[PDB]
Amino acid sequence: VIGDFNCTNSFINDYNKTIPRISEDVVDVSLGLGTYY
Amino acid sequence: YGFGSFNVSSYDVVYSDHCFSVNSDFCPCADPSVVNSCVKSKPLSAICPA
Ligand SMILES: *[C@@H]1O[C@H](CO)[C@@H](O)[C@H](O)[C@H]1NC(C)=O
Ligand SMILES: *[C@@H]1O[C@H](CO)[C@@H](O)[C@H](O)[C@H]1NC(C)=O
Ligand SMILES: *[C@@H]1O[C@H](CO)[C@@H](O)[C@H](O)[C@H]1NC(C)=O
Repeated sequence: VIGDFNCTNSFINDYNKTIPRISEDVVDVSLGLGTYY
Repeated sequence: YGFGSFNVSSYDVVYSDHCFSVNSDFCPCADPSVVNSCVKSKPLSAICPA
């Protein structure tokens, strides 16, 4: 998946379909967010 | 995917002529379980990484 080295297999719930809601927000740069020196 | 070495004389340098970039999910082998009904153009196959 991420890599291709099978590290472990304990407690792998591979029976589901629900990609969950993540979150959303709005980036507001009015005070200095997202800038650098 | 299996690059061993350059087996040439040790005073000659190597240079390419074409760069082919691929995506992060590449494998040059076909699926062997979906070839059992074909007669013509049967390719060599293996088990690709996850
Ligand atoms: C991954 O490794 C564990 C322990 O080494 C093993 O029990 C499991 O079967 C492996 N998974 C696969 C798909 O080979
Ligand atoms: C999907 O996950 C939820 C919990 O996150 C579980 O209740 C549900 O049974 C899972 N669906 C399936 C088909 O197993
Ligand atoms: C390197 O090895 C390959 C296969 O063993 C052979 O085809 C090739 O001619 C070799 N190169 C030299 C310079 O011996």
